Amino acid sequence: TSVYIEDVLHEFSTIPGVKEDVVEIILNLKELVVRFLNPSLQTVTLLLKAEGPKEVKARDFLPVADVEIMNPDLHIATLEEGGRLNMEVRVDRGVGYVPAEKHGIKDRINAIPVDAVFSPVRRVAFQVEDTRLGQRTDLDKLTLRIWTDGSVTPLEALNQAVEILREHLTYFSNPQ
Amino acid sequence: SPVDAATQSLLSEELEKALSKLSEREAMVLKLRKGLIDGEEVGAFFGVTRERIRQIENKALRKLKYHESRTRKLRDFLD
Amino acid sequence: AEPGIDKLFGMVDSKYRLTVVVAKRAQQLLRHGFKNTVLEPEERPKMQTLEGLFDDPNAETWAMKELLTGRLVFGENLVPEDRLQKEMERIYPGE
Amino acid sequence: YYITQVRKEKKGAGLEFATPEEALAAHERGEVALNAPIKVAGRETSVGRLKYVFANPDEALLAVAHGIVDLQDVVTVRYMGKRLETSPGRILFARIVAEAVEDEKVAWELIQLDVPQEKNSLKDLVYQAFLRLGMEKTARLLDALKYYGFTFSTTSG
Amino acid sequence: VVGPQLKLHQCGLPKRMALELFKPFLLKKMEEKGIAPNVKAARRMLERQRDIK
Amino acid sequence: MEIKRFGRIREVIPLPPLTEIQVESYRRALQADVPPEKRENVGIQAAFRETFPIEEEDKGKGGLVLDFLEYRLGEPPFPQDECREKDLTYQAPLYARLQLIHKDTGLIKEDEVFLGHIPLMTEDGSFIINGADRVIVSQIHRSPGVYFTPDPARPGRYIASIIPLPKRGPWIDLEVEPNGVVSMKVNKRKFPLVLLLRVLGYDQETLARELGAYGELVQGLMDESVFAMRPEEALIRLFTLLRPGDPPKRDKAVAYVYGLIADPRRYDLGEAGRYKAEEKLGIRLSGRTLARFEDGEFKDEVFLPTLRYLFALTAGVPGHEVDDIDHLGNRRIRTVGELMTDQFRVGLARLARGVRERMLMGSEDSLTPAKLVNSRPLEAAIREFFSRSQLSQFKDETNPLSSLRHKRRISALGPGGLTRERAGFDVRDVHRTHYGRICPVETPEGANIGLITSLAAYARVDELGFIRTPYRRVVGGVVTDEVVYMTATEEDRYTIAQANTPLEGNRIAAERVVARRKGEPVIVSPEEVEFMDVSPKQVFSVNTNLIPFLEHDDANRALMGSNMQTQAVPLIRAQAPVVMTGLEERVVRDSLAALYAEEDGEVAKVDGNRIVVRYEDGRLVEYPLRRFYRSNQGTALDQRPRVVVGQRVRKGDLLADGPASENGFLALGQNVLVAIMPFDGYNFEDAIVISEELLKRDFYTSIHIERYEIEARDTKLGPERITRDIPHLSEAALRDLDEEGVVRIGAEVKPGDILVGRTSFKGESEPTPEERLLRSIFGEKARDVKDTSLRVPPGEGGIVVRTVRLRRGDPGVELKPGVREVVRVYVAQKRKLQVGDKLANRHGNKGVVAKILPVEDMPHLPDGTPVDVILNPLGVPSRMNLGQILETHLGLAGYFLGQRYISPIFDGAKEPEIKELLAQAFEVYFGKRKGEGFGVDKREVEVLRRAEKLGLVTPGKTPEEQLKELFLQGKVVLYDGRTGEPIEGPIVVGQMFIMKLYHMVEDKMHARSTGPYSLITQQPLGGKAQFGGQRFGEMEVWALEAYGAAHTLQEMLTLKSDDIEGRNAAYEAIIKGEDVPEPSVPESFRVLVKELQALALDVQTLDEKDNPVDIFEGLASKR
Repeated sequence: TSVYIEDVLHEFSTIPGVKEDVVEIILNLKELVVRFLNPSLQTVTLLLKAEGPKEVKARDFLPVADVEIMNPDLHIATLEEGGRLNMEVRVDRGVGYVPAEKHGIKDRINAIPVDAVFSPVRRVAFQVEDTRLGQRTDLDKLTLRIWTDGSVTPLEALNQAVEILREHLTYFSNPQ
Repeated sequence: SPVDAATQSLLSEELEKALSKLSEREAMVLKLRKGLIDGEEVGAFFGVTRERIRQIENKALRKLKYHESRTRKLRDFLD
Repeated sequence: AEPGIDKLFGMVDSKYRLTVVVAKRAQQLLRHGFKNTVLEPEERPKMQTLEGLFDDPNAETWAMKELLTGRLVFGENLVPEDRLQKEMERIYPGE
Repeated sequence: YYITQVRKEKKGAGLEFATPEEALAAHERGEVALNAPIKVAGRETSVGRLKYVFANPDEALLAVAHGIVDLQDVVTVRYMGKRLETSPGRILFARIVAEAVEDEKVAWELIQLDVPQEKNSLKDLVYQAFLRLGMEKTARLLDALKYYGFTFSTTSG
Repeated sequence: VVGPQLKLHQCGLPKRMALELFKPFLLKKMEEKGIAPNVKAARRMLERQRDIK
Repeated sequence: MEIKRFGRIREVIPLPPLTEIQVESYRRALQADVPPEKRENVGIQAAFRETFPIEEEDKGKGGLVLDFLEYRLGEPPFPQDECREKDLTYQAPLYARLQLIHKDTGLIKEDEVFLGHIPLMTEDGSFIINGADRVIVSQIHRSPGVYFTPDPARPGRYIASIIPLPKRGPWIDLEVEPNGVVSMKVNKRKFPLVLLLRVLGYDQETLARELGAYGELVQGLMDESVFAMRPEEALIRLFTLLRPGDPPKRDKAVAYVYGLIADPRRYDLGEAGRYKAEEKLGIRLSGRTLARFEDGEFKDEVFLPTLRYLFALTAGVPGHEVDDIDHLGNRRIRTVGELMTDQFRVGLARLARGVRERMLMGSEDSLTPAKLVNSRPLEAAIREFFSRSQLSQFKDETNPLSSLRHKRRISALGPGGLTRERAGFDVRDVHRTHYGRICPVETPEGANIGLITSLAAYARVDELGFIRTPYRRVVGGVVTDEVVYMTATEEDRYTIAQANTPLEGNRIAAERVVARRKGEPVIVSPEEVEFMDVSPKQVFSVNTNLIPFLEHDDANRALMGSNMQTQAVPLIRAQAPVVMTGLEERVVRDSLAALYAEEDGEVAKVDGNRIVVRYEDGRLVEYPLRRFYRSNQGTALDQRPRVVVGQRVRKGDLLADGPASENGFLALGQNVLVAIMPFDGYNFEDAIVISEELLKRDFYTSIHIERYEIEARDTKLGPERITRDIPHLSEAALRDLDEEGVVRIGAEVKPGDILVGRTSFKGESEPTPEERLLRSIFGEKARDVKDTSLRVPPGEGGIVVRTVRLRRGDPGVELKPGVREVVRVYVAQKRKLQVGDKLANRHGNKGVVAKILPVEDMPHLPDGTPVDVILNPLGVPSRMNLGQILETHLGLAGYFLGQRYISPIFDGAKEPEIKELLAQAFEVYFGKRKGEGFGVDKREVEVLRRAEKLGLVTPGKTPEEQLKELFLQGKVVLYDGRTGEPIEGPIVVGQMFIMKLYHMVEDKMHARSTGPYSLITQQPLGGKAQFGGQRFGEMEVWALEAYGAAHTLQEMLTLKSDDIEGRNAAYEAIIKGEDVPEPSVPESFRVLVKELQALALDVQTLDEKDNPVDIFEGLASKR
């Protein structure tokens, strides 16, 4: 949701000792998949701090209780000798797509909010192909497939969905 | 420009409504003073001496200041 | 578009008249508060954040919802120009 | 235009059926064969016009619904006192307007449910409802056409 | 920009625009609702985008 | 990925340094890097030499010789980067060692004298004038020489014309009229051709038989036999047929002027003018024009050939002498140099004039230095030529491509001594010559057609501005690899063959072959072929040669497509096209967006800010990377570094990319999945619908910077301060105004906010009574100052990214008179892609975003993958640019196959090859399914029912198969993600490169309700905050007039503009709640009465009876 770098004031600066642009970095966190473990974490914050010859990666995020980083190896930034990089990355639990121009969060005044998507679902596809079974042969064979960052489960999802719908048919109740 | 021509409108009438809730014996002297001609406390009032100028002045002005605090008309400076 | 613009366009001798007439009546429908209206009781003007068009929304939409129903009257020279505003300011409360 | 139109396909064996009887049964099976389509050159009638015949306007549509006949297929339906030979789409259009404007008969006294709808075809229809009916009722007639037009189109493939 | 499901009768302009347009017609309504006591005041309300309730 | 190119016509030789037209010239122009010892005296060295030896002999006393020694430049006042931070030109030091002679004792030699400063050209090509990159636009004109044009009104015979440059070089014409009079208008009025032909010994006996005995026109020459009997008399006789008052005995008087020095002369001996003079006619001409003075006796190797050719023209057949005034062998282009050098000699004139007076002011020997020459002249003109010169404007640098096409643009409009703005029609047409010299498409649209043009890719100005083009030789069957860039004129001379002519190595391969004989498309024979075309690339300009299937796009659209590109705003998520013409790298490499490496080496430290190369020569260099810099247009420029750490680099290979540079190629847009079909009228006429998925993944987003400014004016009412004081309402408004005065970095600055605070003094010369009593009641000690603070203009503003102050103790700035200090608050915004925006492909499908749709319901392939944009088809039938439809087909195969393509202009890919890739694609697309364990939707089978009646598939074949045929056409079976139901009919999809367009300032949705007004006229005006009003055009007047919209029209003529009493009454009327006040009168009228009244004409209005009526309401009733 929002980042806060060490000595960076605004999103349009450049970190000495980091090839990356401060806008290429927050663009790199937008590819970070966290898996909260329980409801009591509508939000968590992850820290880091690296120096000298090192390629900051996910693993480098100092661990937290209910949080698992499925993305341990995705790049974050490239650091040379005498390069400092100590940041703060606020993660969140949400739904849909929300422009950073929409949430604009206020941790430390020098922070910069990141646009953020939430769907753990990367793409849904389904293939309804006939299926022969004795009697007749105009038999439908629905078989939806789901891919996912790992934040959640292809299966877990499929369930919440069918529920959300079941819960929705529910409004077809009281006439007027 | 229109927004100002409208302010003299509100200012006029509202100060003029808050002009009546006063003892004209001194109000109408400072009123027209800054108001009518030009703003000199000495040769200010017709007959009565100075100490009765400031008297009703500083008092009327203030009473005039708090009867408006209630009915907030000028507060949001028309200027 | 607008409810019975034809019927309205047909109760006059010129397109450009209906306009004036609805215009003039609308002005007076304001000039004199909003009670000089020729109808009100049941189903008449209405808005929706709450049913409030009943009091002061569109000036002219009214002029057209009245002049359409055969209640109002108008002519080239029907009633003496000055004593008009007189009685009108005399029978309708609002200011 | 896509919705109100017809098709025409491959002409193998000579089919001038209007006359014979055995030129129905034999050609109905051959249709179920690989020679006589449904949009076949049948002057007085193409096998399509025989197989499917419907009683109610609706009837036609459900069929289309069920992948039976497409909107651009030669079918036979029963409209007011007449066995009209047309396509589902053509009958649909009639509705589209008949609906836009509830005077279902009038709607008939102006629409050419025989040719595809083009630019002039419509133009005529617009200038028609204008004169004939009201004006505002004609405002909605356009919007209607706007809708059914922006929709069929996208699926027209 | 095209307004597909729009209706002849209407048209669609951005609020941000409308706001300036009938500005004064708004000021007055502003004073009618409790979102502002008086004009000049209301004027201020509508001077910065961030202060527009 | 993989890159596979197409077709092959062995491109023989690379493109020229795309900026040579600019750099290279300015070079030869001012040779500062080569000692006066070097042998080159053109432009600068020429102008100088030409304007120095000032031999003012006798007019009293003097006879002072002032020569030139060594010109030189050395060290500019400030560096570039600094010349944009502050506001100064990027000049250089320019002096030369001068010495004067005394017809007595002494030849003082006072060297260095910097008489001003001359601007310099960046390594890229542009200049820097006041902080803004400027570029000089190339220009064309009438090549000096002689031409014979069909006589204007007399369909009889034709006239002649002598054309010199400078303009001081007499523009002469010739013409005959048999019954007693012949003509020649040098300055003006006519006179005997022989009248002046005798001024050079040329007698009527040698002239009548040794010039035109083959011409019956010689009888029009012998005519006046009287003057034809006195040598040096016709030198005074004709001298008399002029008109001032002058002495008839001024020996070598004005005949000198038509000799050598300044007037008739062309730049340099050899080709500045003899090429035309000779090639075309005659044989020789020593010195420049008719030049000589060593004997007193004149020689005119000018006037004899002209007649010897006119009489040679108006008769027989020397050849076909008529001259096409628009042939590029007759029209010349003047690079930046000539344009500067010439405006550089106007300066040496104003100087040579101010100096001549000083040769008559000085006492005696203290004169060489400053007592004889001042910089005020040269320094005001040159400056004038860079600051105001019509032929010089802003550096269109929305993107690299742009700043390149500009640099190499050509405009007719210029000096005025060269093509103005009345004419055009025939001069606008594309000529039989522009082939391979100028694009036949690039030119603008509108009132400015053909006048402004851009040249071809291979073209280049040889020696004297006669745009040539790479042409290679062919001996009989044999086809050279050697190239001879040929001029227009010396081109027509041969039988050139086209580039796409079947080859067998070096042998044409067909009895018949298309060649072009002077703009004449002909099918010829091999043995005839003398020259061939290097490649298609040469026919067209640059921008154009960046389009995919050009060959399939109606040239009419090629233009849009070619200019669109220019409007290509540098996306943060830059990306090269799935299909490239070829010039991808060339553009970037040759413009200067990316940072390449000199020679081999490694990598020291790659900092988002700096790159230090590890050359294998022991040394190491840092390379600064302009981070987030502001461009004239506003499109940011940030060189992101690509090379990692301690990487063994390869010479010339890029280190970091530029704005539009992706991997090193030109990225102006974003390859994106398109599915060309109609939608619910969302893409109605030219609209576009989008896949919000494009937003989620910061795709069409761009970084734009704005620069707001303000000054502390030094009024006479009290200095203006820039304090943190907002005298009236809140601190909530001061917040971000952290710093005292200026704003804090990185603070969201929504509109209406305080970017900077300031304070001037309220009333003109007095406070206010009404306001007096009001301020006292709540605290009379109310700071009686005004809040004239600079605020964020309505519309938008991002977040502060850098500020610049300039208080007292000014470093080297140049605060203007009254300017106490200027402040700058640069702001930046991450403009995301939103409705109302415009996109387009290189073919011309220019369209505006009209609907952002949720992934969940827009067109999806069979396997979950949902398209990005939905283009309407109806946009392609008419605009005959099917080209774009090939780009998508080839494009699809580029997707599923995971690879790129290059499709050269004319020799590119063909339907078949593409039809093949599509098949090899159909596998990755369908093969999977067969293996992932799935068959075919109960829908696909349904679409296949329709897909045959349509006739896109062979009846009977297997469903599996049927899809291959279909897919291969470019079509697939898309599902309406809003229903699950299939778009009944196959639809084409695939990858299409689409660029975003730069928003003009007109885009800023404006809006006014009440604003300032001119002092004079009283009609509305905008400024810093309030929007300016709209101009109610006459046509707009008629429309309303036409309508019964009676009042509505008077509204516009008074209230909304011209009624002071009105709007005023009007505004308030509303607020309270009443029908507006019937319109007073317009000032426009009131101004007419008084305006008209200024003229003894009385305009008084009237009534029913002819009785007065007072417009200016009583204010005109005296006292």
